[PDB]
Amino acid sequence: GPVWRKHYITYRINNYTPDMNREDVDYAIRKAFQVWSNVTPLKFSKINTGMADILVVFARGAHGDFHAFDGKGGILAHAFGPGSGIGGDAHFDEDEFWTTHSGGTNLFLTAVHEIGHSLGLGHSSDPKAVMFPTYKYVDINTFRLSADDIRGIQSLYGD
Amino acid sequence: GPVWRKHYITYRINNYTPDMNREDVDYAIRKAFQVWSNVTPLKFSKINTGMADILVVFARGAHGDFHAFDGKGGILAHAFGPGSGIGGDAHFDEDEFWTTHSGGTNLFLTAVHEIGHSLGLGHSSDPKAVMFPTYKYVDINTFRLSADDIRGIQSLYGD
Amino acid sequence: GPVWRKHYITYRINNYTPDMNREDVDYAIRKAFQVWSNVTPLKFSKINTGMADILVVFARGAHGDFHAFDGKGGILAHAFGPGSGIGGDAHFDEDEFWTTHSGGTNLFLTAVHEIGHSLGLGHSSDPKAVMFPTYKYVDINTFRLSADDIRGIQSLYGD
Amino acid sequence: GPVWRKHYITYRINNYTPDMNREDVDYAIRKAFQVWSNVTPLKFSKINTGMADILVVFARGAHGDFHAFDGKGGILAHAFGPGSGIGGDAHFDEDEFWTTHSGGTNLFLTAVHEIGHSLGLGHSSDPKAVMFPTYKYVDINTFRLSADDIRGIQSLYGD
Amino acid sequence: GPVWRKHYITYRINNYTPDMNREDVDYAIRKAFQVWSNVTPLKFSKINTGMADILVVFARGAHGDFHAFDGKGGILAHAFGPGSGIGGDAHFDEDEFWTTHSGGTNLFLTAVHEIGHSLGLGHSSDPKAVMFPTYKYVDINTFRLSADDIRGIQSLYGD
Amino acid sequence: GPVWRKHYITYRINNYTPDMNREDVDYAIRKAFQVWSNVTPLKFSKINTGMADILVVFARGAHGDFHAFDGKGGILAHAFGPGSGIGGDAHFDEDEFWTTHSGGTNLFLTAVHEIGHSLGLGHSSDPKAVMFPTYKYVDINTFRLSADDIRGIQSLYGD
Ligand SMILES: CN1c2ccc([C@H]3CN(Cc4ccccc4)C(=O)CO3)cc2CS1(=O)=O
Ligand SMILES: CN1c2ccc([C@H]3CN(Cc4ccccc4)C(=O)CO3)cc2CS1(=O)=O
Ligand SMILES: CN1c2ccc([C@H]3CN(Cc4ccccc4)C(=O)CO3)cc2CS1(=O)=O
Ligand SMILES: CN1c2ccc([C@H]3CN(Cc4ccccc4)C(=O)CO3)cc2CS1(=O)=O
Ligand SMILES: CN1c2ccc([C@H]3CN(Cc4ccccc4)C(=O)CO3)cc2CS1(=O)=O
Ligand SMILES: CN1c2ccc([C@H]3CN(Cc4ccccc4)C(=O)CO3)cc2CS1(=O)=O
Ligand SMILES: [Ca+2]
Ligand SMILES: [Ca+2]
Ligand SMILES: [Ca+2]
Ligand SMILES: [Ca+2]
Ligand SMILES: [Ca+2]
Ligand SMILES: [Ca+2]
Ligand SMILES: [Ca+2]
Ligand SMILES: [Ca+2]
Ligand SMILES: [Ca+2]
Ligand SMILES: [Ca+2]
Ligand SMILES: [Ca+2]
Ligand SMILES: [Ca+2]
Ligand SMILES: [Ca+2]
Ligand SMILES: [Ca+2]
Ligand SMILES: [Ca+2]
Ligand SMILES: [Ca+2]
Ligand SMILES: [Ca+2]
Ligand SMILES: [Ca+2]
Ligand SMILES: [Ca+2]
Ligand SMILES: [Ca+2]
Ligand SMILES: [Zn+2]
Ligand SMILES: [Zn+2]
Ligand SMILES: [Zn+2]
Ligand SMILES: [Zn+2]
Ligand SMILES: [Zn+2]
Ligand SMILES: [Zn+2]
Ligand SMILES: [Zn+2]
Ligand SMILES: [Zn+2]
Ligand SMILES: [Zn+2]
Ligand SMILES: [Zn+2]
Ligand SMILES: [Zn+2]
Ligand SMILES: [Zn+2]
Repeated sequence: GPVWRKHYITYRINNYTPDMNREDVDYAIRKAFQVWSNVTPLKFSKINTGMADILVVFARGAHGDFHAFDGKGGILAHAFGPGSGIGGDAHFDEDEFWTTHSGGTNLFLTAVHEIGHSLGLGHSSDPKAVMFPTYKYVDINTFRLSADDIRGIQSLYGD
Repeated sequence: GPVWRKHYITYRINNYTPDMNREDVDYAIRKAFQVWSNVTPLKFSKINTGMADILVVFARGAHGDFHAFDGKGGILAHAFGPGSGIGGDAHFDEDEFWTTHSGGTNLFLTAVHEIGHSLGLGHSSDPKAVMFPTYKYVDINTFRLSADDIRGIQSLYGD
Repeated sequence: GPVWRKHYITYRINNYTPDMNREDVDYAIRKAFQVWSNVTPLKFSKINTGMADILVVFARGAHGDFHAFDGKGGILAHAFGPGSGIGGDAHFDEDEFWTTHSGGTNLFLTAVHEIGHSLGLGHSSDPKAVMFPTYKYVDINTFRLSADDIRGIQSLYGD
Repeated sequence: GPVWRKHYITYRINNYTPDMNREDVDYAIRKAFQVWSNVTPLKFSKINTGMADILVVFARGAHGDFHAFDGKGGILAHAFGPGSGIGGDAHFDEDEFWTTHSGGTNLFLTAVHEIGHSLGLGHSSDPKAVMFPTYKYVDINTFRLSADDIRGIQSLYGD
Repeated sequence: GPVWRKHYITYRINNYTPDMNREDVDYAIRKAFQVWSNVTPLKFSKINTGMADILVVFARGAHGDFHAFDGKGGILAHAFGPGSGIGGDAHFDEDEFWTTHSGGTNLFLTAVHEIGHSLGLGHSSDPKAVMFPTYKYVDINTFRLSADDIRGIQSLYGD
Repeated sequence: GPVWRKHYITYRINNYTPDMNREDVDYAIRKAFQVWSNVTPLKFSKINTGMADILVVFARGAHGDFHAFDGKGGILAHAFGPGSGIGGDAHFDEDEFWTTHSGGTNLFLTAVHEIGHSLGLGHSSDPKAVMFPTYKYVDINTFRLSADDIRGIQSLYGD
């Protein structure tokens, strides 16, 4: 339902998980956004000062929004739909072991799903959709949005 | 507790339910606001561009705020008390069948209740209050706030 | 899913609401069960000693099962599906004002819905079904299960 | 609402917290039950084989009933009201540091409160009641039920 | 914490998912139990009449225990720890597409995890444990409990 | 995780509890903030007009954010971590009896804990920490942050 009313959207990485190197996090997040900007007129920019539209946060258990994570495994992250303040923010469960590979939980893949929410997409019932609520590792090189993801995101922002 | 610190309050209809015609939704919502402005110094205006104080959204199940609706029937909608960002926003469960009549769930009647929350009112224990938590259809022509609703809303904004 | 594996089912009224006379409660509950036994091979009997299959309880707020009621209005009651121990038990929110008429919340009508759950039925999306999650008063003399209710209950116990 | 329909009630200690010696746990629990049997016709017996009415369990986080504890501090324990199966069972959050003294969280004091629930008592609004929802250490030698606790428990079992 | 006090444990399949053939369900469930009996003195038997210790149920959304499933994906099932009545029961989200292969959600693999709970095991933080809260398909022929699973289950029942 | 990106932070008292005199509330809150500014470079100012970073609200039960309080005792208050809109806001359960002394629930002590959250601190497992989730009255004259509180708050804002 909720949707951003602009094409230029900014994000800021609030804090970094110690599981990966800082540049690994920056890259994974940037690639995740690119997946969506590739099929829409949306443009994403990372900022280090000022208020960003989408704040990326790594935290475990109770972290300030009354929706605590559950420890290692299970729920991997969550994000608010489009909006001011908390809207669009993406939170990643620090109790997970984030990685750039097939071990632990892949940050890039999870970020794609979460940003889908940040942009206004809900869960899909299509097994192939990145918005399907069940995580399944796939190499980044072969990862691709499903037609369902494309349709949904374009129904909101076009292109 | 929370209360708006101004008399001019704006609202924007984020998206429309397919259950009714667009103008039916605009009218029902406008009439709902008028019910409250009629007994206070508050003034409501609908805007189509810019940030509105109260955003009206139609959505089903999980819709971005971590408080998912429950399908047809039961919870019909929910709204945040006065505040910035999400504050004041009213969400209507799309799984309900919204109408301008006695069938399905009447949008106008439900909107009056929700806006009551948007303005800072909680649930009432008075069976006659629009803020009573149990829905009961009443023709719009004979609908009226109860003394309890009036007292509560005026204790906040006067007039 | 859950279903009783017998036709003779007993119920016991744990405690009585002070809103009505004891015999009014006994009658309303008995009539509610009869609505279901009328369209199935099920037989219900009220017992005053021993362990009943379905325990009827009146309570407010937190009452021992970790699913507290919400005060006057809103959720009126809840019940567990078929099973031993807590299974089948029906709890009625004492914060409601129970009646034998159109005022407050009608016990008989609510009990029919709850017993539907006690017998293994979930919510229906049919507006006419007693299992539809939205309460609407109807005189007992004209009340009747919808075809959807009948089909569902008979798919479980036949007749 | 729920209430036991007998005077002879048995309890069994499912497992022991490593925080205290086994006999310290047995004693604290026995003293907690005695607090209630002292003002009612109820009689409690500890059994080591067979099905007990009240099962005492020490566990952390998610422990099998879908109502997970919250780690050290905060919620200290919880218990189901009178009934078969899970009814009456008392669960103590293992993440707390249980003791026989003023340090950590006193098992005896907490057990008195929990057993109050096991017997059918809800929370009290009386600051002096053991059933008041806020924990406050008091030496066992000077601990005593409040008039509110007495009235409530006797309204259920007399004496 | 909770644990069964016997070696002979029975289970009964309450209802069957239409996703698979009846015999496919019976087999998958039987194999899941065998995984646990292989490393303990426990013995499992399927019964078709009478009260089973562990009831297997397939259901979607709200199904009678006040802990509704969430639709396709996400939470796949849940189960109560050892105990009478509801204790030990395993519920499988019918909104998932259950299979005997790598498509949809594998019943056998999920059942192994759930039965782990039914037997008294909680979630593990070991990525290799079947009790780790994140689902990952693995061919049944190569599936195996992790040392962590073995230790945990044997700490409860030995062998 | 979330953290304020400035040293000058403002707060505004939305409404006052009738339990204490207005000046008692202002003082208790001011002292609570001072506890934190004493060990960091942070500076807090109370404003009466305009948008404050941290809004202090007194409310009971359901109060507009979908996380209702629980009546007298138990949960005493809650607050959102650093952020715009609702971020940082502190809500105090009006069902508690707030005081400047050892009776009821001490506002100052509770406010120190809540502001800890407002500033970005989560719960501590150190029994001596003000951020430990279990309330324990201590005279204001002898109250002091624990080393754990200091370390945590300084890891975020330094000094
Ligand atoms: C790359 N893809 C991802 C990545 C992440 C997620 C979700 C999974 N998840 C688990 C979950 C979701 C919903 C309910 C319970 C558990 C998360 O928390 C957040 O990320 C789902 C999917 C589908 S996929 O195409 O395989
Ligand atoms: C016109 N009036 C309305 C309209 C809407 C509502 C509420 C009912 N509701 C159901 C509910 C509320 C609380 C808890 C459970 C279910 C909603 O969700 C939102 O609207 C209540 C009432 C009382 S009334 O005077 O008859
Ligand atoms: C006679 N009929 C009843 C009686 C009772 C109920 C439900 C309503 N309800 C409110 C509710 C349900 C679900 C979610 C929020 C609120 C209850 O709690 C229990 O009873 C629903 C219906 C449909 S009806 O044909 O009009
Ligand atoms: C000896 N007494 C106890 C012991 C235990 C408890 C409760 C407190 N508690 C915290 C709680 C309760 C409710 C909500 C949040 C937190 C528990 O979990 C279980 O025990 C309350 C009280 C009141 S007292 O007279 O001081
Ligand atoms: C074969 N294995 C299974 C099978 C099932 C499950 C869980 C997963 N799950 C998702 C979940 C769990 C907890 C929280 C959110 C989502 C379930 O619901 C039930 O089954 C976990 C695991 C770990 S594994 O070794 O790969
Ligand atoms: C002065 N100190 C306070 C003040 C307030 C609080 C918390 C307690 N609490 C109860 C609670 C917390 C978490 C879960 C259940 C119950 C609150 O709600 C808010 O304030 C904790 C503590 C630890 S202390 O050093 O003794
Ligand atoms: Ca997790
Ligand atoms: Ca944002
Ligand atoms: Ca981590
Ligand atoms: Ca929330
Ligand atoms: Ca609904
Ligand atoms: Ca708003
Ligand atoms: Ca609709
Ligand atoms: Ca529950
Ligand atoms: Ca109610
Ligand atoms: Ca029962
Ligand atoms: Ca009543
Ligand atoms: Ca705890
Ligand atoms: Ca029991
Ligand atoms: Ca412990
Ligand atoms: Ca699911
Ligand atoms: Ca069972
Ligand atoms: Ca299915
Ligand atoms: Ca409280
Ligand atoms: Ca704020
Ligand atoms: Ca008060
Ligand atoms: Zn979060
Ligand atoms: Zn998601
Ligand atoms: Zn919403
Ligand atoms: Zn409402
Ligand atoms: Zn109940
Ligand atoms: Zn229902
Ligand atoms: Zn428990
Ligand atoms: Zn309690
Ligand atoms: Zn279930
Ligand atoms: Zn699990
Ligand atoms: Zn709040
Ligand atoms: Zn806290």
